[PDB]
Formats: sequence, C-alpha cells, structure tokens
Amino acid sequence: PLSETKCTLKSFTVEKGIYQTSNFRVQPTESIVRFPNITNLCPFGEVFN
Amino acid sequence: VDCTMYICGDSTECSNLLLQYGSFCTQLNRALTGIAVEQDKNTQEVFAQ
Ligand SMILES: *[C@@H]1O[C@H](CO)[C@@H](O)[C@H](O)[C@H]1NC(C)=O
Repeated sequence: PLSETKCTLKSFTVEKGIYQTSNFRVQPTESIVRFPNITNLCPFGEVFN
Repeated sequence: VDCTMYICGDSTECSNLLLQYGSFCTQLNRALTGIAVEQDKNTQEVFAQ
C-alpha cells in the first residue's frame, strides 16, 4: 500500500497523512449461465430454402 | 466519487478507453476529496473554538 500511494502521488516520498487509492473489489469467483432449455431449432432452413 | 467505477464500472475495455482521456478523473477525485477535506476544516473552524 505504501508503494501504491507512491504510485498514485507520482512522488518518491509521501508526507504524513491519509491518502485515497484505487478501491478494492472482490472479483467474480466463477461463471453462471441460465438459458431456458428448449428442444426445437429455429426454422432457418424454411426461411432460406 | 470513484471515477473509473462511475464511468467504466466492471469493464476492462472501458477502463482502457478512459486512460486515453488523460487524467480528468484524477482531478475529479482531487476536487471532491478537496471538498471533503474542507468539510472537516468547516466544522473544526466553528466548533473547535
Ligand atoms: C429447464 O430444465 C428444467 C429441468 O432441468 C425444467 O424444469 C425447465 O422447465 C426447463 N426450462 C424450459 C424453458 O423448458
């Protein structure tokens, strides 16, 4: 965190105080996909041919 | 106000597209934090007498 403050302030030394920094955010652990499972295909064959 | 969160929340493509806009939101972080820090300077000025 100290070196991240150094990165933010673009200075090799940081004075006493409190400094903002890029916020933290828990990343998505995995992925979820929810389609309505449906059998029939779309009649693109009838559309085209 | 977290700049990158407001404009380009949860998007890496958007985040890259904002760094090409220079450092506008650095000032926006600076200005509001400048406002927020002054708020303490307000209350301490009137009540911590
Ligand atoms: C999806 O599958 C579940 C069972 O796994 C079933 O109850 C549901 O009706 C299906 N959805 C559709 C849109 O048919």
